[PDB]
Amino acid sequence: PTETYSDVGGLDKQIEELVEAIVLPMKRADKFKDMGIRAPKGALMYGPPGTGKTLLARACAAQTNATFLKLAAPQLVQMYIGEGAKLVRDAFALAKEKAPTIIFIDELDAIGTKRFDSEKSGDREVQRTMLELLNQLDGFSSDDRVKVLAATNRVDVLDPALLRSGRLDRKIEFPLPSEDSRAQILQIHSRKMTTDDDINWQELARSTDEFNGAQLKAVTVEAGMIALRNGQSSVKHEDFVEGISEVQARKSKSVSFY
Amino acid sequence: EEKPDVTYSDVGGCKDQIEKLREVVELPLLSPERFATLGIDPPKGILLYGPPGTGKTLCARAVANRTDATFIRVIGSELVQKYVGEGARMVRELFEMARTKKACIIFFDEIDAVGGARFDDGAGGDNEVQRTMLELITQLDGFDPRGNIKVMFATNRPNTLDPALLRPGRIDRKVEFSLPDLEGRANIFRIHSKSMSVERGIRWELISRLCPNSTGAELRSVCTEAGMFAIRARRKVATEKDFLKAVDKVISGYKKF
Amino acid sequence: SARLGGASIAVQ
Amino acid sequence: MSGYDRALSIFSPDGHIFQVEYALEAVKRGTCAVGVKGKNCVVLGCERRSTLKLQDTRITPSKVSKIDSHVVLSFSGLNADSRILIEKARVEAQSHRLTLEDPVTVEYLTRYVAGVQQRYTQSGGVRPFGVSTLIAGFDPRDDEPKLYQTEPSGIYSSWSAQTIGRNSKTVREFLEKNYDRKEPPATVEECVKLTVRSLLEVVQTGAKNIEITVVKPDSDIVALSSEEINQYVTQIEQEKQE
Amino acid sequence: SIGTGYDLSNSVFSPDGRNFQVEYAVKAVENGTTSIGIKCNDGVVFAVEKLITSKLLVPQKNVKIQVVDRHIGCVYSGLIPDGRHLVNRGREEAASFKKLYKTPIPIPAFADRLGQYVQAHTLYNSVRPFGVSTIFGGVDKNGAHLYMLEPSGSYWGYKGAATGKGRQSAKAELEKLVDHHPEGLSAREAVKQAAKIIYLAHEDNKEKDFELEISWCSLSETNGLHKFVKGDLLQEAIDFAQKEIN
Amino acid sequence: MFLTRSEYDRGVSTFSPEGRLFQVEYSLEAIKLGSTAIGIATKEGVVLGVEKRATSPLLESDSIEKIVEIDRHIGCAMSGLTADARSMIEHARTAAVTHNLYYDEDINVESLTQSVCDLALRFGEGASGEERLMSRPFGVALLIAGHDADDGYQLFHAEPSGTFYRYNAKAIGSGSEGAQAELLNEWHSSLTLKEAELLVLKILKQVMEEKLDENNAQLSCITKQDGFKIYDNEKTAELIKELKEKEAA
Amino acid sequence: DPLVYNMTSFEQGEITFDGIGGLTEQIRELREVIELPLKNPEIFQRVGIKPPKGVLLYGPPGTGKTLLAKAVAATIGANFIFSPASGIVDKYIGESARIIREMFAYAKEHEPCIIFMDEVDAIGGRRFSEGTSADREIQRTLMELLTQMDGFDNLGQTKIIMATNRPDTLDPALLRPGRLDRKVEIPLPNEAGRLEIFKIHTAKVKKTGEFDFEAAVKMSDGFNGADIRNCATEAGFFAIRDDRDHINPDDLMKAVRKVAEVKKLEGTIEYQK
Amino acid sequence: MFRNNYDGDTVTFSPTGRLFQVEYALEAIKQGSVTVGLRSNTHAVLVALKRNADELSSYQKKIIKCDEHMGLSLAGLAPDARVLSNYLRQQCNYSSLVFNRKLAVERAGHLLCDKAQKNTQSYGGRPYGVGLLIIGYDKSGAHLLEFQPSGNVTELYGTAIGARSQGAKTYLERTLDTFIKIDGNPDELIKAGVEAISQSLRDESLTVDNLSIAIVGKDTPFTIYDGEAVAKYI
Ligand SMILES: Nc1ncnc2c1ncn2[C@@H]1O[C@H](COP(=O)(O)OP(=O)(O)O)[C@@H](O)[C@H]1O
Ligand SMILES: Nc1ncnc2c1ncn2[C@@H]1O[C@H](COP(=O)(O)OP(=O)(O)O)[C@@H](O)[C@H]1O
Ligand SMILES: Nc1ncnc2c1ncn2[C@@H]1O[C@H](COP(=O)(O)OP(=O)(O)O)[C@@H](O)[C@H]1O
Repeated sequence: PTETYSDVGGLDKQIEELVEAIVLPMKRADKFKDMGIRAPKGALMYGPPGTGKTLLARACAAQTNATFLKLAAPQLVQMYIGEGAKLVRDAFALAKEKAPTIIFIDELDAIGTKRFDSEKSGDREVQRTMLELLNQLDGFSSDDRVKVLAATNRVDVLDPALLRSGRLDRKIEFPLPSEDSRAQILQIHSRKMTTDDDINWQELARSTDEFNGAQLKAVTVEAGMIALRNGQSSVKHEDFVEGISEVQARKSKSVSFY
Repeated sequence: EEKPDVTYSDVGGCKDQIEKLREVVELPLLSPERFATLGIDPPKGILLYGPPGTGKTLCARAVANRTDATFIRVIGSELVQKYVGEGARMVRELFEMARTKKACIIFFDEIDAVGGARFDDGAGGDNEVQRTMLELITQLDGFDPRGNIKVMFATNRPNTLDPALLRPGRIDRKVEFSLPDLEGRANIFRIHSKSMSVERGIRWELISRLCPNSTGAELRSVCTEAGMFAIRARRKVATEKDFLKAVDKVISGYKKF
Repeated sequence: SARLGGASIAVQ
Repeated sequence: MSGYDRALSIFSPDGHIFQVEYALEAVKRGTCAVGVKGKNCVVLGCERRSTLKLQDTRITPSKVSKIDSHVVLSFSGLNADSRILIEKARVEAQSHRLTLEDPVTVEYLTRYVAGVQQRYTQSGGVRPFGVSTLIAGFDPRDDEPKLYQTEPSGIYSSWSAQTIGRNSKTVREFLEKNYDRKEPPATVEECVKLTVRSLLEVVQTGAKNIEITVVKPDSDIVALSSEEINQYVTQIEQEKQE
Repeated sequence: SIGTGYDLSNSVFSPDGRNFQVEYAVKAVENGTTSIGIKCNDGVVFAVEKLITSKLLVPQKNVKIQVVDRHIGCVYSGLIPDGRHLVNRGREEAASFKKLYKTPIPIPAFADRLGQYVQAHTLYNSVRPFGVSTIFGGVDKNGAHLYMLEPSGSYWGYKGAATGKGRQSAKAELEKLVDHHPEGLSAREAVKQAAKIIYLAHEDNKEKDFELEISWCSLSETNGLHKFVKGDLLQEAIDFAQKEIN
Repeated sequence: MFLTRSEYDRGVSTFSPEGRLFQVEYSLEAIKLGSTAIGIATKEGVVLGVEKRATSPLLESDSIEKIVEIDRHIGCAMSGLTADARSMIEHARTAAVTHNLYYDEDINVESLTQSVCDLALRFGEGASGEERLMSRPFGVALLIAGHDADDGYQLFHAEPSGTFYRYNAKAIGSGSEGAQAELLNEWHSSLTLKEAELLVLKILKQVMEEKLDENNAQLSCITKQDGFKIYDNEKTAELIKELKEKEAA
Repeated sequence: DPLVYNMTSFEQGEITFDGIGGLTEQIRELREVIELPLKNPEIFQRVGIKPPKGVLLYGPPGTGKTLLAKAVAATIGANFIFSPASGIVDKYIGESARIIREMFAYAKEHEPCIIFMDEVDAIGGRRFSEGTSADREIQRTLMELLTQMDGFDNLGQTKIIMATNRPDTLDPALLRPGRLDRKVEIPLPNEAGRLEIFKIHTAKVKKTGEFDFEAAVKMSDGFNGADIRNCATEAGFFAIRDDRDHINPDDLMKAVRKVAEVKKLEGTIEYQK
Repeated sequence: MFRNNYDGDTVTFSPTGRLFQVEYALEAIKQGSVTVGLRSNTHAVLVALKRNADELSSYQKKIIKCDEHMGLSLAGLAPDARVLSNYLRQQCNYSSLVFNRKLAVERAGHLLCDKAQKNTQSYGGRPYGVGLLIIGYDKSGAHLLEFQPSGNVTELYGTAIGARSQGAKTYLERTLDTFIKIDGNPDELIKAGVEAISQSLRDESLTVDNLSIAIVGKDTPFTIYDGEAVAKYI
């Protein structure tokens, strides 16, 4: 969908900072390309799951429109593979016809193998194919509004190939939110369902503890249902209380002395 | 396909999930008006999991007979991972069967080696395993939100499966199953060893006291070994102590590993 | 085919 | 580990406590023993695992172990731990006799030495007593026979006969067959031929290995002579003729 | 000391020579309330943001300040109770001084005590450091002083101070103020100059309201003793500082 | 997380990662693993009852004791383990005599268990500020019972967790729930001692692993007249004798 | 294998020595040794030398050694290959090591041609008596390398250079001269050595102001040899963000001050001799 | 999800600053039941409902004497209350034979706040996991304070804790300037301080025994209205 830039909270700080690193890939080649100075060719970055990084990724494409096809390394894992590794290398000259469209790879590289040795299985064809698709590429400051990239789970575990860290190292840990943020996020996920307004998330905003962004989507999608679990068209808003703990269910069984 | 013929009375056990699996099988099917005033068609599609043979199969089977529901028997790795050409070609024909069909459900099993692990880019690899996997993912969101069809999957181990395809909107829920307490252990002798030559007036909880953490389908063997001793006597009919002699053989006689 | 299975590998 | 409640403290999810069931799982590796009370007598027995004919026969540290004229103790398994319980029991005997001006019972004794172990498994910086014991003998001026068995968990439970240690389950089924709460053996020699006969399954006819006492009214305590034993070892075997 | 590491337990020098079990603490106080310490030219003054976390709280009922024997003002930050602990040691030892040497307590030798009791909770393995950042400033025949407190014991002598979630914000003014006043202000006027801080520092947390409290100690106004301030004084201030920031 | 318990069980005094601390609950289970007990409220007296686990035919089962007096007018049963229970008895009855010395009257029963259920919290923290005495908690669900003036015929249910409730009837053992149901729909408010003694045996013939007689259960009574005592076998072999005709059909 | 037939990317391309600073003597210590056999080999036969075979570097990372590892390509015009000491291992034992024989021969079939090898500490262990079930595999993978450069198989007219950030831990049997006949350390240079490196970026992009270095570089006692290319672009990175597309010496200061403490929070880890 | 360390003991800070075990203590009391109250300028109240095991059983005792000019309730663990209570009686007793200028309410919090501190830094020991409610009276009049295991004692008008509490405090926040303006009418604030407890629960019958109250004022000594004398106050 064409959801807004934000859709996430009031994180103007990162996004209004971030794409400043992408204006030059987007445009500004008049003196930039007359200065010829460095150009991050795909702002690959990080932050473990829980975040709206896909949303920050995709919502940034709200300004730089991009067709909905974004295929990852689990497409690159088959029998006698390499035709998939052919696909990736052709992927950009394909798109380089005329498109600011930019896809978004996703890498959990050693999420299948171990890492007892730091000398690691930096995956076969990505580590190879990522080079040519990055080394021999420019954006022309028009019809290349952004640069294709990816992201990963944790920036400790990689075998940085040539130019894997030479230029393309623009990267931030998304700072997990706070109570002033949080209560306005869960507001979003109830914009389609209304309830008894007797207790705001601002009332909840002190009650949160150790809640990352994604799993908060698992709050009102149930707690909106936990109300109509008892078929009240008027949605109550204390079902959050006994549903939020359903993240792990608490094994709550007849508290003896407590 | 159109009748499993297995009831709530067939099931003892914990039993409680079934009223939760009594959620999405009905209101999308019968009455969203209970929730039309707030977020219509609010459920979209769910999943099951549990350790082996804890009725995870039998549970959904317990309700397909209800609602005049009509499910499938081409399941898991058995009949589509082994004899294989264009698996999705059946799936296109499947939805072609199912495109207008009503009161029917998809469900299948065995999905550890099917679409659970993506081969980790090893073990020789397979592509048709994925394409027919994705070919569903194409057919998945065709009309299900506004439509009426349901979706149910099963695993011995959910987190052993693939979490990659779990893009919500495509997926809602995975419910758990474990062993029951004694009462779930209680009402199953009332069916399992029912169908046997046994004496009446027999208390069937002391055995439940004396078979802690354990699933159900082995009790069928406990029954199978229960009715073994009037035999051994050349006697006729089952006592209760016969269980006790049998329970000695099979729990502490099995925990050794 | 014209072959069967046989292999060896490290573990870690 | 001064304090520290290492794993003795840590209960199990099943409920048990590991190091205790471990203990008497270790006890069975040691020499067996046995006790019987008949009409008027009480009898005990042990073994000596086979040495090379060097295990010093004269002053061996044995299994029966007196307390007074009217009480003894036999045990099983570990030995260095046995020697202190034997001490801090008879200590209390000489004490109990003093500050109460009259000797011990046995229902006073087993309570102590079965209660002591509980403190050596419900305290800190302590290992249990990897041992199991039994008590035997009369109360003062009373014909009644009593023996009490006790084990490291701290429970004491009376009996009429019982065996501890190695291959007891190969034995006690023999005794429940013969011995019965119906009717005792008449007198001394009756219990013994019954007593000894029960051992023989784990005995390889080592009459030297096995050592016996009895207990009688008026505290007529005694241990018996290998000849007196061996001439039971044979005539009982003379009865094998079938 | 990232995992399979050293930060977890105390008194284990991480290989760059650090106790990463400590520097987690200073984030704790950094995740707490704000407070300050100022050197008048004749004494001291303190402040704090009391934090309405609800409507059911009572002004002038639940302070965030304690006090030394007669003079030495002392504040808290971050965690209160751990602060409240050693302040019981504050009033304690100074009496051992007074009974013995027959006088009140000087402030430098005071930190010589309180700057070790906390240090002597750093060096063992079976304890925790005080998760605070304390301040105490007072007066004596040699004049006045101010001392900030860090859990590792790195106490120095400041003329202005800060803590909480509003440090770089607040302390900037304290630097941007003093250069315009090398004189060193007297007591009553530095008050409103400081309340300017808190109604500016709270800009972070505009979800809520709050209130504050004030200290007071000087030669010309208390004989150099500690107290609070009430009536028109601070009320003339809170509106003043609120007036001149819009 | 993956392991909420196993990664936090070894810390004896450690609260869980979800609030309810562990080694108490590990200590609250084994009461079932032992052997049941039962007792009932009544205004003309009180009854208690147990099994005894006749393991082998050698154990003179009059010797086992899941039951014992505290004083003349108080009696306690036991469950689970028993080596760890003598110590509370040897402390419990000490209070009654002491209460009958410093105050010289007879002691209440509600003024007793508070000084028993506190004792089993010395591990970790202490009761009246004192540090500690013993490593680990110890699991025996007890069943005190006793007449008094202010309230009359009472019982409580001890628990090593430090809790206790004035049940009017309560069981123990793995068969507790399997019978406590059966009592809930049977306990009236105006019963007699005897029919209760006839009642209780209904459960033991019901719950038990083997056919019962004198040497598989025993009982103990209460009266304001006699105080506390027990019932010998032949008496037990008579309430069971004329039990049957009530179940002739 | 075809993988040896993939690495070779820029075997010639000249990025010469004028684009470097700080190292005017190391290169004097290195232009000496390499080119001369490959320029005028009879000198070592004029004089009677067993010629060298093997060099390496050491010093902390992000410092400019890899540039030097390629800057020699510009002088020669001759061949070159790039390769790590990491992407060698795999499951099938020996397959990692067989490659080593595959490649030195591949040098011999076309030269003048030489080798580079990064991060050799992975193949840089002391052969342990005790081991795991598998870590000895790299040790047997190693010693092929230990062999082939000086083994029974004679060799000439090819060269290897390696590099680490951890000179220690190495099998001394490698460090036998003859396997490599001179060492060198590349440090973080002095301010002036840090100063040519500063201006080369200005030498390309549109400068506007006067020098204004000596006090800027007064802060330059902290940096590495490679954070400044970031710094150089970082000035114009936001000089322009005010849509001011003609740079200044006004704006880098906000950058060069900034980088130091964001670098500080995870910097100065170790130095490795 | 995944395990954390740093919880194994009550001594390690988190990487952030939390004492992760401490919060798990405070977990229990929201997992536990509720015991609430409020303040008048001349009176002040405790109130809390009960639980049980079955119908055969009585209910838990939840509100405990400590003197005439003070009393308290609890919500959480039962033992830790007695520790503090059996401790707390002593100081309000100690002042009554040494100074006999009776103990005030606020300093009681200021010394038992310091109790928990001492038992939340050392090793060998454990934190008293309760958040309790308390009242008092003095020359300063009546008061009302709150407890946490942190040591954060706070003086207040009213407060709720326990599960299903938010609506009731929320009712109180909505209803603030009314119940406290009174004086000499204890039996009407409670009538608001009961329907307060009618916020979120089931209670589908006569809550006669499920519930208990005490109160004090300028004249009223601490006494616990329990039994069917409470039934009128429903
Ligand atoms: N800060 C946030 N605000 C709103 N939604 C969020 C936030 N963080 C995560 N989400 C939810 O998580 C999903 C996006 O996560 P994504 O960026 O894809 O993380 P990942 O790539 O690890 O899956 C969306 O469903 C979104 O609603
Ligand atoms: N409560 C119960 N009622 C009836 N049958 C049960 C119950 N619990 C378990 N079972 C048994 O468990 C088995 C379930 O098998 P199934 O779920 O197909 O295996 P899997 O879980 O490995 O797919 C059946 O054979 C059934 O008899
Ligand atoms: N002396 C130097 N001159 C120019 N650039 C340098 C110098 N030292 C380091 N760099 C910068 O470092 C990067 C790579 O240097 P490299 O040789 O790989 O050092 P390292 O091997 O320590 O990373 C290049 O982007 C380059 O601009």
